Amino acid sequence: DPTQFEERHLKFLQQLGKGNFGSVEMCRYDPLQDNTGEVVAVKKLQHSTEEHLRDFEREIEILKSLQHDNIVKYKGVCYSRNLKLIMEYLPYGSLRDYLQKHKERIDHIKLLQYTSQICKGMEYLGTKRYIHRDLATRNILVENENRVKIGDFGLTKVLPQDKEYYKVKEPGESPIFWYAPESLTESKFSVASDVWSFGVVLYELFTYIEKSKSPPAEFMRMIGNDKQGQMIVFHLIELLKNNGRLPRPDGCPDEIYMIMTECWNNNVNQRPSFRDLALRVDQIRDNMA
Ligand SMILES: Cc1ccc(Cl)cc1-n1cc(-c2ncnn3cccc23)cc1C(N)=O
Repeated sequence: DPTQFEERHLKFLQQLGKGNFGSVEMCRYDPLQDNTGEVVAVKKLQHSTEEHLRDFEREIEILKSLQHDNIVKYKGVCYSRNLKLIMEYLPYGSLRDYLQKHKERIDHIKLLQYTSQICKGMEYLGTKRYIHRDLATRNILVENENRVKIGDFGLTKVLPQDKEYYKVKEPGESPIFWYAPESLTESKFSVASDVWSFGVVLYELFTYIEKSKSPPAEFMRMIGNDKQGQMIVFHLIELLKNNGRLPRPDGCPDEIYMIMTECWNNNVNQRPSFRDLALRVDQIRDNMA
């Protein structure tokens, strides 16, 4: 049974990233002990407390239920009752790191390949009634020059059967610079708040991840760098409610700026669908090709 991985055969190779309650490591699954076994990504909990183990086991079922070209591939689990999630290893790292390293050597046509792929993983995700909540280029991974995948689901929620939003009553980690207004004010997440975050990803891509231009740097400038802690969220809400928005990235095509701004609509119902976004991005790619 290949989806059962023995703990004692997973050899630590390298640390890949950490956040909040988890980390991901590159490991070799080497049960022949001759360094020839498969290299894999392993997610585990940093503080494997009871409540986090239950959240993480639901995160694992989330990922196992997803099969899509632009979602990272589940391989299995490792039981010791601590839990390691086993995934394919994607060797070009996170899209945030990748773009920052190759920056303009990646051209507009390539950025839109990535954008289309991202959009299509999200659209698929939404057909299972999952809300990602953390869509940002740091959570997208690069398989090779032609393929990116959504690569972490640690904040992902499942919508209630009878509701189109999930309200998070005691928020933990919150990437508030990527959040829709309603998510800031009422902690409500929906496909439409994922679409809002996707306009932020498009922004990230077209700024080539220039740090002085990142969403946190730009929003902090607009509300004033003196704002701190919970005042950031107060002033960010006021800013967004008054149409303050991230700027058009330098050299961004018009049609691409129009899409970000349409994803950043205050009116939830006026944000585009991921299905229409993929249609539109692939049209733009076609026009450019
Ligand atoms: C995206 C992400 C979010 C949270 C955590 Cl703890 C790790 C990651 N992560 C996952 C990876 C990763 N790299 C390569 N293959 N792979 C498969 C699944 C996750 C990965 C890299 C990182 C990272 N933080 O840089």
